[PDB]
Order: sequence, then structure tokens, then C-alpha cells
Amino acid sequence: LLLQTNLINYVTSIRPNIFVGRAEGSTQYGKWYFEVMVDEVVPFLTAQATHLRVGWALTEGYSPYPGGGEGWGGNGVGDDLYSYGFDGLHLWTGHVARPVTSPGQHLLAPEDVVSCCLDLSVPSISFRINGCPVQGVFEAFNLDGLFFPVVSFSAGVKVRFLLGGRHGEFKFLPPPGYAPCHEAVLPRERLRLEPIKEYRREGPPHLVGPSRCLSHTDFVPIVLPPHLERIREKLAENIHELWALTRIHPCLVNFHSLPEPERNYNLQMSGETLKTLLALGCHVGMADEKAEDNLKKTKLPKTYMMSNGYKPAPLDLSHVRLTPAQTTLVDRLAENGHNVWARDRVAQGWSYSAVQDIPARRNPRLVPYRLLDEATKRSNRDSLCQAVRTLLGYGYNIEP
Amino acid sequence: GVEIETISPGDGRTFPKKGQTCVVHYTGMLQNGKKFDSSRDRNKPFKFRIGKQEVIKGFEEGAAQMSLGQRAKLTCTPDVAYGATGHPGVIPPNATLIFDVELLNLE
Amino acid sequence: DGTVDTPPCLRLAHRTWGSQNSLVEMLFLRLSLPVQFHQHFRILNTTTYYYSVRVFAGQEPSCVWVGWVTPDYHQHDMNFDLSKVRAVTVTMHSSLKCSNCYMVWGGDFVHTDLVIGCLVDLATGLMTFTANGKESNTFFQVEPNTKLFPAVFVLPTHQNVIQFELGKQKNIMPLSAAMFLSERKNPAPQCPPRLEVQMLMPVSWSRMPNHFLQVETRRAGERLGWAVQCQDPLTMMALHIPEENRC
Repeated sequence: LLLQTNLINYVTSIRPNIFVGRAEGSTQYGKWYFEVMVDEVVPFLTAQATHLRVGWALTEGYSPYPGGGEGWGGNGVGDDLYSYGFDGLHLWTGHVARPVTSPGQHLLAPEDVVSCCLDLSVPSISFRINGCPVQGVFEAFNLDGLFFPVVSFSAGVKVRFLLGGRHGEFKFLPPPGYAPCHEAVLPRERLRLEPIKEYRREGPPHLVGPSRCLSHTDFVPIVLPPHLERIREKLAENIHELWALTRIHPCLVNFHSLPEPERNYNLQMSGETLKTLLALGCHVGMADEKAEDNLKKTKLPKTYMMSNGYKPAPLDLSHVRLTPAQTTLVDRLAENGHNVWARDRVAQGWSYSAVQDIPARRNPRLVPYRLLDEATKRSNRDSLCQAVRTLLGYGYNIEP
Repeated sequence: GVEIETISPGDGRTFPKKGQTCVVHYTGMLQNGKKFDSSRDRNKPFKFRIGKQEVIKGFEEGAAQMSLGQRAKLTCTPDVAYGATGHPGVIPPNATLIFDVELLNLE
Repeated sequence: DGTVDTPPCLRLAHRTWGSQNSLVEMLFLRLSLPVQFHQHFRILNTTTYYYSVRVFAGQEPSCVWVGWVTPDYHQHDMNFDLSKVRAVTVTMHSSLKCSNCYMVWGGDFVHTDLVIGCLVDLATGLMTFTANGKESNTFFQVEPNTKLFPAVFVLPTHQNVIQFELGKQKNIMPLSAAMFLSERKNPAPQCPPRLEVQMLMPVSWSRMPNHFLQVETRRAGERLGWAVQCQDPLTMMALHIPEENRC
């Protein structure tokens, strides 16, 4: 009927910058593993027991607040159903205590390693303490949001994080079908531990507002008339010549002397580029069709010519120009090309990883254009600008 | 007997014998989660001996099963611990008691 | 006030409809007094309690969600659906399902008035819903120790969206008996002033603590991984309201 006051222990949570989520256009293996190493810990620093729980959490649902919250107090990963955890004896979810049988039946103690696994494709969260499997397994949870490792460390505890083999040596070998979390590091920034939804930071007093986050949707990476088809074929020949010049192999030949498989690949690429440009709703570029060869090729000089002796005959740099208003169109075309390439790779099973595991169906560049690396984005922009300049040199100019 | 869920393992080499004073640090609480009594906040360890019947019989049995340097959760049915009404103003009648007892040291 | 043939009812109506661009977004509404489930898990001694809501005309059932809500509900999304409900299932030896809320969608359930009812037995632990005297196969098993609140979230498409109806059934004790310890044996439904409706405000003021926990993180090594360490005893006083679980 009345209210009760007692001394509770302040709690806080930390999380590395890595994000793992599940969606239709998933760029991850769908099953990740991390290891947690616990150093010396005081069992009772204060009157209340130390609060130590490890598990996954949602990117938009689990927003721990220092102080008030659900339950009596000391909100952690088990205080709300937005996150799940395991304290050693009980599996907590939404501030509900449910004991889980363990081979050791021991709480979180020093000189122990905590190993947990989660599957994005099928809802299943499994954790093991010191290598001993735990019968209790979380299941039947919806895949919206992104699951990240998180520890609700207490005031007097010290813990060590082992995201992947690159970051630190694993105490136990990962289970089959589970990959270390170091392969899920975002390319934009290095993986560092940061507080979750923290509104305060240390200031040499640095107040912090809301933190921008990317949802699972962000994690996911026309007709060609014959008159335009001739220009598309000319652009295919020009692109093949430019690629041969850049690579300077039988492919290092002229535009009309390119190998048949190379010519077919160039034609397919030019057709895809023309379809993407037409889908953008740009202006009609069917002008000056006969002026395709207006530019003078520089491959005639020996220095520009390849070592094999063949002259690719590419477009002149001075003659080829790019419209300033077409930069946005070029960037959009490059982004669309990257997206369709990532979708094709995902169709074959390729996913984002820190390394290039081609036999394991892993694409290191399977990221959206917004989240793409600086080098890849610059290369895509340069390729789009070169294509636009080649089209302009052939008399095709559009406003977009 | 009362149920004992070992949160933290103990050596178990020594056990509290009859007539020997025992030192505990308990943090008992009710089923609903609202704590009612604890000896840790008071910073005064509780001292009692087996056979004096000062503590509840369930507490004495748990201490008998208890081991030095071991932390476990001890729950009591209302029959053994404060049957019917008991300790007015603290323990509601017909209410269970869950204790977190731990041996710092023996006599 | 409850009449001879009318149980004590609480009505929620839109003050402005179609004037000055009145908002029609879905609203989250929760009752004040919850029902406490019995810790033990084994006609006046019945452990079942029933409450009903009379959905007035002009409100589409597809935008009606009535049932029970866990006091850990912190969702204020306009796109409310049964599929978009946070829930987990614990499997050990044992298999139980715990969810933040337990509704049944009105659109799938059904100018007629849809009298949605909910039957909850604390001892049994199972929840049943009956509409217009017709039972439903939708059943949920909550944990033995729970503090579920009455739940009704509707989107206002009419001047009168939904109205409460706290009345005793033919043989089921009224919800007021379970809500109030003193009125446990009283079978006459009542509507005391404490039983007031509460909406989910999107943002509420909270005091920022003066002193925060000092946490320092660094890279332990190439093989030891990332390491964090905090050594600072910080304690806080907590005020918790028994009626609604909060700190």
C-alpha cells in the first residue's frame, strides 16, 4: 500500500561497435559466437549482490537507463524482454527469474570463460560456461532489430571481451556453423566498446544526445531501343578498351579486337548500365550518333600502348567530359550497381566478412553504398564518371 | 526439508556441528522480490549456534546442510517458518521466506 | 455509475472529432489497478475474474486490441499489430512462453457492438477470451508470479472509441474483487476513484544522476581481446510503487 526504499547498486552496460542483424537481404552468416572472460570479482562489494549478465540485445528496444527502470532496480539485459542474458544459474528475460540446470551450478567467478551463440536464421540462443553446455536455450524470438553482444557489468567487476580470433585468442573452439564476431566489424569504424544510449560522456561533462542507429532495413545492401542499343554497343566497346588499358592476356586488345567472351561481358555490362540509366528517367541522349568516334585515341603512342603491342584505343581524356549535374546520377548508378552486385552475391550465398572467404561463400565487399568503404565508393564513382564521360564523347548527353 | 540451490560452490570440508557458534551473512527476501531483512547492510555478522533453537528450524537445517565459503539460495515453506501469523509488522501471515545465507567463517 | 441493469462502466470518448484536425493515431491505454497472480500453482471461492469492454458503433474491430499487458510495456509505435509483439520462449526439461502483452486481434476475431471479454484465473494460470457469449480457442499461460494489467489499445475512428464494463459474470467474480484485497469477498462490482485510466506518454521527465559510474576500457592485448574494468562503489536509493512496477 505504501512505498519502500532500500539501497540498490548502480548498473551500467557496454557494447562493441559491431552490429549483427537478420533480414531478407542478410549480409551475415546468420550465426555468430563470442567469448567472455571474467577477471577477479568481489562477490559482495556492497549490501546488494553483484549483477553480472551476458547476452544479446536489440538495437532499438533495449535502452538501459542509469537508475530507474523495470523491476525493483539494477536494470540489466534480463530486466526487459528486449534483451536476454544468463547470470550463471538463472536465465533472465523481462525481469523474470528462471533457473537453468548447469553441469557446474556455479555463479560467475574469476578464471572462467563464458561462451554464447546465437542464430539469426532460426531463433536459438545457446550459451556455455567454461565449455560446459547449458540445457536452457532461448528460442522463439522475432528477428526485428539487430542483436549485439552486451554485458551488464556491476560496480566492482572486471570483465574481458573476446569478440573474435583477431581481437583475442578464443578459450574454446567455436561450434560448427558459428563464426567469430570479428568478421561482423563495420567497415566505417573500428570495433570499440561504447555505452548503449548514453546521454552523458566524460568531458576534459560532455552532454550527448540521441545516438543514430541503422535498422535491419538499412542493413540490406528499362527498355533499350535499337537506336540506343547501337550507342550501348559502342559504349561496351569503349569500356572494354578502357578496361584493357587499365589492366595493362588476350583481353588487352582493341575495342573491336577484344576476345569474344570479353566482348560479351562488355556488352552485358553496357546493357545493364543503359537499363539503369533509363530507369533513372534522364533526358533523351539519342543525339550525334555518328560522332561516337569523334575523340582521338591516345593508344597510338608507344608509351600509352600496352606491353603486348596491341592498342586498346580508349577515349581521349580531354575530349571526354562529365556534366556537373550528372554527378548525382553517376553516384546513383554506381550505388545501384553495387546493390545489384551484392544481391547477386547473396543469391549465391556470399555474405559480409572481415576476410575474403570465397570457398565459404563470403564477400568482403557485400555492403550497401552508404556503408561501403571509402576506396570502394571512390572506385565506383570513378567508374560511373568514366562511363558518363564516354557517353558524352559519343554525343549522348542527359540531364539528371 | 528446505530446498537449497547452490549459487556459488563451497569447499564442504567442514560443517557446522551442534553446540558450535556459526557466522552467517543472510539477505533474505520474499517471493515477490521485496526484501525484508539482511545482515550485510547493518555491517554486523549474525552469530548463532546449532541446537539453541533461537533461529527457525528451517534456518538451522539449512545451516546444517550449509558449507563454509558457499553461497546458496534457501527457501522456506510458511509451515516451518512462522506458521500462521508470525513477527507482526515484518513477515505477513502465511508467507514464504527465501534466504541467501553465506558462511564467512566458523567459530 | 452502475445502474440496476448496467454494471459500473467507464467510457472513453474523443472530445474533438473532425474539428481542428483532430489526431486519429492509435493510443495506448492501461488501467491503474492490476491483478496479482497467486504464488502457489495447484461457488464464491472461484479464482477466475472477468472484465468486459463494449466497443461502440463506428469503431472498426481491426483497430481494437483488448486483453492484458505486462507492466514492462514501453512501446508507442503507431503501426500496432499482433505480429509486431515482443515475445520469447524459454526451453530448458521445461518449455514456457513469456510475452509483454496478450491480446487477440479484433479484425481476425470478427454496426453491431463487439463486447470483447477476457477471463483470467489466477490459480489455473490460463487466460481465455469470450465475445458475445462465444468462447475462443486463443489461450495464454502467464508465469505463476505476475502482475498483469488490463489492456485495451484502440485507434479512434469514432466519437466514442471504447468504454469499460466492470461487471460480474454468471459465476465469475468481478475484477474488483481481485484488484482490491479488502473487497476480495465482495461480489458487487465497484468503480472507486483509484481505478482511473492511464495513457502511455511518449516521453516523461527523469532526473539525471549527479554522479555516474566510472568505466574505463582498453585493449588488453592481441590474444586477450578487449578488456574493461571499473572499481567504484556507487549506490542509489530506489522508490518503487507496488501498484505499477517502476523505479
